[PDB]
Amino acid sequence: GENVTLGRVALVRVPNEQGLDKKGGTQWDSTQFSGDKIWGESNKGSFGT
Amino acid sequence: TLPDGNIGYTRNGQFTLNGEGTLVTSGSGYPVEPEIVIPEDAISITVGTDGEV
Repeated sequence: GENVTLGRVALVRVPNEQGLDKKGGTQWDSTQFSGDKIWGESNKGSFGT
Repeated sequence: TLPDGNIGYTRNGQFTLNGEGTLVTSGSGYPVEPEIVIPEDAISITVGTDGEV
């Protein structure tokens, strides 16, 4: 009966998503034209849920 | 805004953002006059009929 939070998922939102470079397997990486990775929580500020 | 400094005029409307959030064209990336910088706290973008972003 020990309910303990193990963490929370990280959500990343880049200013220019169109500029993300396409890796394989539906994965993207940050580049010069995509801006810097903005690390934030979910449901906070401009992030989603 | 052209790289040399002059202003170019276009009819194509496919725009996007660069790493700093300024509204640029989806081709060579020329910034749109006047500069429209989308803040990182925005959850949606709306452009009015009168051009008020």
